[PDB]
Amino acid sequence: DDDIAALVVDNGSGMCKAGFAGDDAPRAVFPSIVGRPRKDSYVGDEAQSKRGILTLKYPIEHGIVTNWDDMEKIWHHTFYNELRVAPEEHPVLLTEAPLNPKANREKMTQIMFETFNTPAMYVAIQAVLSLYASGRTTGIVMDSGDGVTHTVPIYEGYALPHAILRLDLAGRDLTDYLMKILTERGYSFTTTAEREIVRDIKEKLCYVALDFEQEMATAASSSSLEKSYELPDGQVITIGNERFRCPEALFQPSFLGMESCGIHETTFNSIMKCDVDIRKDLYANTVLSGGTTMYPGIADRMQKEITALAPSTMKIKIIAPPERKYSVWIGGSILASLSTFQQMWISKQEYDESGPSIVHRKCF
Amino acid sequence: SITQLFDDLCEALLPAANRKRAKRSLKKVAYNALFTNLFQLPARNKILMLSFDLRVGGLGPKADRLEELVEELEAVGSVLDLLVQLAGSGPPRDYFLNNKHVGRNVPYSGYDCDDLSVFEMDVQSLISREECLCHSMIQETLQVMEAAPGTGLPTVGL
Amino acid sequence: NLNAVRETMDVLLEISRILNTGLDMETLSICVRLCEQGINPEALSSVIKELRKATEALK
Amino acid sequence: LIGKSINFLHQVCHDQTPTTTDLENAFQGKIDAAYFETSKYL
Repeated sequence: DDDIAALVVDNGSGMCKAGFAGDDAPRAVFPSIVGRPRKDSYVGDEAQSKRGILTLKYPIEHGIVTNWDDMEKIWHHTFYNELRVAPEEHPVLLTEAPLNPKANREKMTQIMFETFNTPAMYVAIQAVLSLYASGRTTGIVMDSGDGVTHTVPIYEGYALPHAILRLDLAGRDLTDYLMKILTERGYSFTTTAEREIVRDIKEKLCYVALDFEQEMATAASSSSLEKSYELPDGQVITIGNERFRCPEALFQPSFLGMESCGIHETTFNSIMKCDVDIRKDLYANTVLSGGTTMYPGIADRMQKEITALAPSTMKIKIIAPPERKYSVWIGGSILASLSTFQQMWISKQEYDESGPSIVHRKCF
Repeated sequence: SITQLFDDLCEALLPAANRKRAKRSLKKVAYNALFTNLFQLPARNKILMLSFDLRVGGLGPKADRLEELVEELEAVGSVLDLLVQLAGSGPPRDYFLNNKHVGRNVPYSGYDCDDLSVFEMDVQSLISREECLCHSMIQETLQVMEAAPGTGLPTVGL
Repeated sequence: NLNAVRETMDVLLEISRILNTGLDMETLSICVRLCEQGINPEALSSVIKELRKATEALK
Repeated sequence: LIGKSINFLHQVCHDQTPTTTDLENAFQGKIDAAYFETSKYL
């Protein structure tokens, strides 16, 4: 910062990203794993190698904290090992999921201020910080991470909680449907590495569809959507028909088997339950988000569904960057670096006079 | 990549000085000023309001040329709204100015000499430009004949 | 489209040269390439005049 | 002790990886924290 330097930590679902404020890249990124004896409570390479006497556990599951001790372990091991700095000279920005209950947030600020002892702190929604990187202060964000997903409306520094739509579909459901469609075709799954290599195959080689009707119509007449993969393990699998239908599960939800809503009806229901006066002002610039951009092509779908959603009395002014995956990170990094943003930061004095619970009030 | 077109925009405005830590801080000022404004056919009409301001100080057919090109641009509207924001960036001949000595059609118009008085200022602007060029040449050398050492010299810092 | 938008950018240069716009030739090429994706130009008028103040503050 | 680790790592351990009055006595603030980082990383 300028007075007392800020620090930014984004604990994602597939990885932990930590770093200093005013840094474009994160200073350290390691995978999301927390050890336990079946060496102990490690984040990084040793825990992944020693999964024969280590228990694989993830700290954040859906946007909710499955084990609180797990979250404290990854937070403690992130601040002490992949940063190595004294907390007394560095306040930290913490992250959370949109529409998180107040008791969870009170416990989170309480546990960071007492069992870890920060000077000052902040707890942030991820999607609003992602919007702050695209320069605007208003917009509807369609956020689909690797396990965390919401369509969040926000307009002028405030989000309507009634219209923040929590979404089942995520990278969790992505790999679930990956393994399901592969065993449905006929493919053996027996361990963690087969799940990892199938996720890598969807990340690198897989076409991200635009309709189900159109690409299947071109593939039924002549399959020109086949992409060859010749593996060195000794396996020859190649099917172009499966790979365009595999990310189709967001278009119509019954492709996965999921009860929950589809993506177009979700963004429709969110803009309908957000204010009428803010609607066109929201559409004056719509924003892209989501870690699901690892194959680019979902961006075209995001612009396409937002063209069809909002009424076109204007050419769509949607901001579509390839900063979409790390948008949360760079948002936290750019906001926390500034000195005026220390007025939105919560101090120790405020924690003592009004309790921790004011974190639900001051930030949302 | 929109997120890079703001990073390229701060590169043109950044001249020689670093220039790799300044580039990161100017990438912030680009976004940090985008939401200051949000907190606190009428497209071609914005040109005609400047076309009026052309014609009052003379230069009529030049303003008639400006309106032929907005006629083909509306036969792109998001570009002009940035162009009208500044009308000056300046300092802090033709035979078809007046056709009276050549041409084909000429009804005899006598004299006015008001045409000649805006033809004498066509001359006097040249005498004021090629003199101020030489005034920034004698300034550059009287600022070196006169000074004390330490004004802007890097070798006195050694 | 890039053949047409390259000529629409050269014709957009002339009307800013006789109107004496503060924008130079290269920033016009950046801003048209940014505007064709779809961005509100009314927000662009606030970023440029303050970003140009902050670069002179370094100097 | 901390200068015989970095030079050792760069030549004998074959890794070029990151492992990390006078002027009102600046030394003591940096040297201790740098030891507590570099030595445990080694």
